[PDB]
Amino acid sequence: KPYVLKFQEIRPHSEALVGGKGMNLGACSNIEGVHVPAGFCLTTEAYKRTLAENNEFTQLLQRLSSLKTSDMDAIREISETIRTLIQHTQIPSEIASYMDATLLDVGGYEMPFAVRSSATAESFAGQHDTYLNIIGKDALLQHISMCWASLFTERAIIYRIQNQFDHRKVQLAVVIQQMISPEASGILFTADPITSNRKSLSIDASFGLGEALVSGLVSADSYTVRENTITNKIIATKKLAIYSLKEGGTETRILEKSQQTKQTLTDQQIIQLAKLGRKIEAYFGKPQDIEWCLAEGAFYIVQSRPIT
Repeated sequence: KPYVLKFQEIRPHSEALVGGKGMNLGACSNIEGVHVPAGFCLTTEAYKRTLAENNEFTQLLQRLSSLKTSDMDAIREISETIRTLIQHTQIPSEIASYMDATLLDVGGYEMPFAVRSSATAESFAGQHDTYLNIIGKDALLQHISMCWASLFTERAIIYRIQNQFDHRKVQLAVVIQQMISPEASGILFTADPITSNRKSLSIDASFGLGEALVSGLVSADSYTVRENTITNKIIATKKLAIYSLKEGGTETRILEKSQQTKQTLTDQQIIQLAKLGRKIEAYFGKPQDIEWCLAEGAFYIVQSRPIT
């Protein structure tokens, strides 16, 4: 029914409606805290109401399942067309208004948002778009539309025919977070990722935005924690780190290099983030994949997954 939901407010099964990522985030929102970046979660019924329930589009969609994997030179143009259509389609005022509603508490288009595609299927399908540091309403009405549009790239349209997913059922729910500015960023596996064994928690940790480490453009320390003790640290030479431009976009800075070799997290912050990553582990029961960041001395959970 709803178009937007606030993370704390949402309950299971919000997955049908808010996607896997939004599901996990809301779930995270609950322990408290375990603070989670403020935001909301635009629902699949925006996709449905916006593109769901349209006519150039639906027949276009139909034209597609008259497809094959081997009609190549066509689904290219065709893809371009669906895509342009998703772009050239306005988001109704009402949905647009409900955004402003919940958004004006946290609040306003004051802060810059992260716009993350949020899949239903809790690989190469286009349900992973992340878009950073988007400022103001008009601009995220645009990216919201770009996330939806990603679903109809040739690669995503290839991957869906290959695994016989059907497009008429493709829905995309967009998660919007207000981004805070990081002292540090990182990942945390609550399980040796190679051997699958639990008792060693692994943290990665750099300066600047989290996306830059996840996307692997940047170097990062590597601490290991085993029942409340630091069993290993690896301080990396962090030459680069990425930050968000007030004007907009992101910039890649070169670190002072005195701090290039500064241990990112304090041994005490390390044990701190350890418990946190393991408090979170408790609730899901199974082992997690925790993007995080460190603002003002607070640890926020940006995402949580499960492994594999």
